[PDB]
Amino acid sequence: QVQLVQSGAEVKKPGSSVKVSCKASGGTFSSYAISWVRQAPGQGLEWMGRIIPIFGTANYAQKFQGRVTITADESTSTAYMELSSLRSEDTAVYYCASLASYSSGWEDVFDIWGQGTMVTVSSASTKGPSVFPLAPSSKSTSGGTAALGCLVKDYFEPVTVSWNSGALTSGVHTFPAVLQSSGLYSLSSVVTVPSSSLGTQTYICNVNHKPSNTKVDKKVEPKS
Amino acid sequence: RFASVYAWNRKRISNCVADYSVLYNFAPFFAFKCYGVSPTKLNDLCFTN
Amino acid sequence: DIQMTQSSSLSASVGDRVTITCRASQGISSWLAWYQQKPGKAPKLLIYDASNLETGVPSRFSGSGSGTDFTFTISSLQPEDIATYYCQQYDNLPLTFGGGTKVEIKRTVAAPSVFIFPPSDEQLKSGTASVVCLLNNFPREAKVQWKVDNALQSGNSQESVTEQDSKDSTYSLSSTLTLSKADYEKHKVYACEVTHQGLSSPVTKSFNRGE
Amino acid sequence: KVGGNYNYLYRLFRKSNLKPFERDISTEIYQAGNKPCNGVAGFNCYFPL
Repeated sequence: QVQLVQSGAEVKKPGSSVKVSCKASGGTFSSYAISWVRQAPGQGLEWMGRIIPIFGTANYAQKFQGRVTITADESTSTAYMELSSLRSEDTAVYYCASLASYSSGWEDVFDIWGQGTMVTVSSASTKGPSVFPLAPSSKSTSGGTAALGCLVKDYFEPVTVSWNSGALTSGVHTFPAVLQSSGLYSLSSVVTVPSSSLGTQTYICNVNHKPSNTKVDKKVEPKS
Repeated sequence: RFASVYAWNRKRISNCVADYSVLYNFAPFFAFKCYGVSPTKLNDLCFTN
Repeated sequence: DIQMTQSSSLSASVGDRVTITCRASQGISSWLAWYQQKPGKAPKLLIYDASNLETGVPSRFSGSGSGTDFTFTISSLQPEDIATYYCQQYDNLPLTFGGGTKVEIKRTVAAPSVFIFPPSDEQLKSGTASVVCLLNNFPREAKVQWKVDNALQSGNSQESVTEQDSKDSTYSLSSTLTLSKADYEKHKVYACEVTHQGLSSPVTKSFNRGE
Repeated sequence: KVGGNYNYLYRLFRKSNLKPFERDISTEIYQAGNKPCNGVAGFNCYFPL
């Protein structure tokens, strides 16, 4: 039995060096071989390199040599990965998987995979979000349904936007991660609710940002 | 001596015994590997020079 | 160098048969694998030899082909097939993967729920304005444009489309305009008109200075 | 494969000569004798494959 666990997420400046590793749990470090593969947002999987802890043989992709360095040991039983002079384009999630081509007539496929290490590059730092509600007009009601909005901007990166303390989930429209020119991200959630409830029933939108450990709750109100 | 890869020092060792079990296997020697012969057999197989 | 091309997006209903191929420039010596993967998650290996399935995957998944060609196949789709699949080459050391074919559970089309709301005073008093247009529960393609002061404008809003809804295979396009308070007060009417693969006309919704 | 194809391996040394049509599936590290070997070690306790 074999299973892998990777490190947590990381965030650093461009042009610096980022360090990441994966534990060679299960089986043994001698009967195990590790290989790193990149997956960029909007792209498939892409190879970074391979390392056999017991044989010590390592290699890289024809476009990441020097930029990427790979190392491993047995005292810790993990493959070390270091990416130097990282560009702003290096914002991606890196995977550490088992290299099956190491032993006994298997081939170069990955039977066991880790979770994933998200490495992001931006000029901003970890800080809380800015949140504000919507303000629809009464005549916006249509077909017994009305929209309610809750927006988040200037945040740095998971932001959980929930409605009615998370008790509402029908009709949830959410943004994917979109970054602004100032190096900051944004996320907004909008829901569809009965129109007759707007003004009669109380609804509230909440936001949470775990990295900075902060919460924001705001009340939405129509206006005319 | 032999602090450089260029002008490297060499030796021709002949007419004599070679107890690789004790020589070249002491503690200060950290690593040891071979090609074409396993050390345990090199302890036995011998040659001309 | 060796490369491949999967051939990119599919839609199928439970029960039907689907086939996908990843072409290449040089004959791969049957050294090709296929993975299952939710977009942005750790993949799961299904096929590692062209004609041998791994332990744990049912026989529902299958594959065929040899040499400079291959064809991955699902004998029958099921709701658990909401994910992308990646063709992988391992004939030589410079490992490369395919772009990833994505098959979506197929529930037929539906009209979108279109909506709008102007910005609140909290957004306005900060020197900026924003207007969110909405498309809910509708395939994926759509477009939003604006006609402030009755004239055409474009290139000032952020369009973002949500991943497929597993309940009805629909999508959701949530978009937002963002401009200055000066741009807000300059025009006498702010309007969003929504276009969509299915809609009767550009759905016009607008507001004025006060409201 | 250029700098690859590691899935093919062979045993360099063994505790004793293999019998006809024998097959040792295990890959336990050969013991050196002169020192205890529970983990990886040097001269004789190298990975047999």
